[PDB]
Amino acid sequence: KERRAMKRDYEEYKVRVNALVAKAQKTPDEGWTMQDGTPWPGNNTRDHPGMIQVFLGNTGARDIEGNELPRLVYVSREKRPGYQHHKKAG
Amino acid sequence: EPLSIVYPIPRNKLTPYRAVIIMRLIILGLFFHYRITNPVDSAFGLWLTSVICEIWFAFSWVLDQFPKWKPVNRETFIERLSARYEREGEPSQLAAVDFFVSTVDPLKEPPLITANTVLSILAVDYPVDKVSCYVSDDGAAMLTFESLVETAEFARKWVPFCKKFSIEPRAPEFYFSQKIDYLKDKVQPSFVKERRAMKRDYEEYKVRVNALVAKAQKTPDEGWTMQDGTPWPGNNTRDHPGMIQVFLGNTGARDIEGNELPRLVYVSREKRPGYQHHKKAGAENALVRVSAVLTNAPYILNLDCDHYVNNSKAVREAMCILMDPQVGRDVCYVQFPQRFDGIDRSDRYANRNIVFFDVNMKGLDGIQGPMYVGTGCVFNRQALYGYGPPSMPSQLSFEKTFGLSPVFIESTLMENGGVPESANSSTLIKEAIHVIGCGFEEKTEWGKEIGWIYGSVTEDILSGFKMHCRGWRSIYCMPVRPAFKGSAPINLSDRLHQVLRWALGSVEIFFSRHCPFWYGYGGGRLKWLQRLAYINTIVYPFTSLPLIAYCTIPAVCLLTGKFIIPTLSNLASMLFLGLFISIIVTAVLELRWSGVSIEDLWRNEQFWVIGGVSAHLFAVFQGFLKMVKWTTLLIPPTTLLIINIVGVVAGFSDALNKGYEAWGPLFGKVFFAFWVILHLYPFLKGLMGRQNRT
Amino acid sequence: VVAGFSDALNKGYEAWGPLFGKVFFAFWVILHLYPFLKGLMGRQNRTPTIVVLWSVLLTSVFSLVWV
Amino acid sequence: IIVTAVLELRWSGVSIEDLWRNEQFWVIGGVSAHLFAVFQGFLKMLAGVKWTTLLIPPTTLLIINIVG
Ligand SMILES: OC[C@H]1O[C@@H](O[C@H]2[C@H](O)[C@@H](O)[C@H](O)O[C@@H]2CO)[C@H](O)[C@@H](O)[C@@H]1O
Repeated sequence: KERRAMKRDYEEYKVRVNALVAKAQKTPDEGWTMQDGTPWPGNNTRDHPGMIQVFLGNTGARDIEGNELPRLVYVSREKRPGYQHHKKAG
Repeated sequence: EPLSIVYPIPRNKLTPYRAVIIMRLIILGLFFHYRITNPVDSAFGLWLTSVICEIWFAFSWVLDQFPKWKPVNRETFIERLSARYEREGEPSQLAAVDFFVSTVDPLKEPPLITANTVLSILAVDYPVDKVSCYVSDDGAAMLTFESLVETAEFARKWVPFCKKFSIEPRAPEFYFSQKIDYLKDKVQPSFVKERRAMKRDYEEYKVRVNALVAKAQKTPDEGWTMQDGTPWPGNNTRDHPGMIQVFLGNTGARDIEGNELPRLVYVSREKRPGYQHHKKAGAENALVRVSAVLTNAPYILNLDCDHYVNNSKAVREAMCILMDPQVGRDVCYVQFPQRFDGIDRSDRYANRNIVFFDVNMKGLDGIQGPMYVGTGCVFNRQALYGYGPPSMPSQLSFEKTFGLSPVFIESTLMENGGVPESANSSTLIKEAIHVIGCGFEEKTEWGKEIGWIYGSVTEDILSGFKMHCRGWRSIYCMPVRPAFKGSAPINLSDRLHQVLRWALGSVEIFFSRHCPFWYGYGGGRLKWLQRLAYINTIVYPFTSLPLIAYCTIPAVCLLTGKFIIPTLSNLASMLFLGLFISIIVTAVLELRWSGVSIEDLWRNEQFWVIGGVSAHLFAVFQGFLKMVKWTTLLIPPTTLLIINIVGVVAGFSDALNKGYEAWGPLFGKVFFAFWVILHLYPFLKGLMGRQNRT
Repeated sequence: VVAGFSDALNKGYEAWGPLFGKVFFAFWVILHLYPFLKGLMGRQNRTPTIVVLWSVLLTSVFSLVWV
Repeated sequence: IIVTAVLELRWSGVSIEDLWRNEQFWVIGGVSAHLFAVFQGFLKMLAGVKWTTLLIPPTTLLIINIVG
């Protein structure tokens, strides 16, 4: 009974990633804008200030039952012209 | 701006190809000097037979190589066509199309396949106010009529679902039974929910059709009766008044949402004893006459009951060439390649037949155009009537050339098409019923010079030849998607019969009045390089007779003679070496530009030889006398195998008379007989075998 | 290798042991790098025409050099 | 031996490859399985095996043949 619902939910979730990719295929002339109504901080691949964010942390979303889940961190470095950035070691 | 472009070979792979063939001709000519200045080989009889047989092969190659000169390629776009003709604001300015489907018997061919084909036709990507469908059945049957009613009911749900999600293919039977991941590029949010419901509905519909088919296995003693409470008009297969009906029309059933769907028409002919009815040639003519009275259209499309549409944009692609103001002035029809599915990886019997389509058709497209095959073609209405290409220099005549019906005579006068005075529906129905009489084509020219031509079994070849003789032109199309798919024979019994049927038709045409040898010369208008292409297609069967003679020399020589040509005098070695290398170099160059794999070329050659000694033989002798069982067709091939294997082994035994060196010809005859038992071995043994050949 | 054979077996007798060793070494060399270097071309095997091509090339070269 | 085999196939309906499979299978079974079975029954009569050892007889015959 739970397996059938889980399969249906996975398929529904798998459709939305394809939808997102299809939308992202084409870029606007001015640039990407966030949902809140502000421009995406990184508009140039070779120039973007560093960013850090935390999702699904201890103080935040909780499971349906009411328990907690491991925290997740997303980090993006800072790049400026005129320097060398080693691929993986850096 | 142009709607389509045509470009030739990039010229990098063209000049070497021409240079190879031109040099080959000189080599062949010199080789015959040696074979004519050596009059003795210890047996005059063998010498006389060998030289004559070889000369024929040279002529056959000449008639087959030249037509492949000057290949050409084409391309088309669809975005520009929509912008130009379908600009918003005003209504569409596109042309109308018509479809024809022919059926004969319900029991011999299952009705489920026919139902799937009908559904596919109604799901095309074209305005619903233009397309139309027609269905014709020769033998009246209640199952076909009842099956169509069920299909129409299910079409209400099937149509809107396909259009919204743009799914392909649009045939439920051939679409659901696919293992390709169906969640590949879909982006709609509610695709899964609707898909589950549709699958359940299709299964229920399938069960209903099965029950209906099984119900009619028995026949009531009194006879079949309709639901309303009246007898079925056609109770005798050889006698039934013609019937006409309309389903799913503009004024009738509507989609669930509230839109309209293409109209469907069901028509049956009239048959009476004491008259001869042509098969598949009078049926097409009858449909054309009926369609003109009901709904005139400028184009006609023909299809079988097995093939189905695989691409939803096929109609637009075909229309993008015929509607071009410049290149579309002189075009009779557009040919589409035919493809088959459900084929194993190892095509033993070469059912796909790619060499002819991917090589011969492209080469012949350069002169005038391709050849009519029978399915997948769009025919101009004016061309069928036999008027003539444009831009080129009484009632009694019209009555005697077309018929006695006045409505049909006045219909052809329309520049575009339609109903002239928008009369009541009842009168049109009565006229349509009256214009399908049994003895309507008594004093008319139908068949003789108008429409489909009666006579030979392979009437499609004959019909195309007459049209081309008046200066018309044809075009070839090769979309990325197949756009058309059908079925192919599985067992060898059907394949051998299929080859035998084609050969007989060619023989009949040769001995009839419509012979290219002395037909069409008056008035010209036919390119001299295509008349040669026509000659080869008509005289190909006769090439089988010398072929059997050549295959007999190796055994006879190896038994008693053991000598065919004199030993080389230091001059034939270079000539022999030049001959062998020449064939190799031409083959590789053809592969380089043709794109066909090397393996498939070998299969075509192997299949050709076997198919000649079995059926093509009968067509020339059974037909000479006429102007066979699976066991009986296999007789001539079996005889060659036994003779060429018992003789070759015997040669080795008698070779023990000499020493370790038996003078060289052993390898001379060993690879001469290997060739015979290298191309004919894998089929005769392969087609029967026992199992696993171990 | 083939040409070597066509030479040695023409005249030399009792001197075909070193020929056998050389042929064995050549076969050892050839076997390691024929399969991978060949199979990438074709679907499974182009033997049908390859065998006849090699045979005709061999016989033609032998006859031409013999002349 | 050849003509008789063909006629049997014609009416029995069996296939030739099945006949060959059975014939050669009978040979191997006789060497190993039945040899030990005949001997084991002789001991209890007068009185009143692992997989590894079962293959010993077949192994010996193969080695002596190839070396000889
Ligand atoms: O003869 C008419 C018949 O031709 C078929 O193509 C043949 C071709 O005519 C023949 O020269 C060649 O050897 O074989 C192909 C088929 O593999 C065609 O397919 C038929 O539709 C047509 O009726």
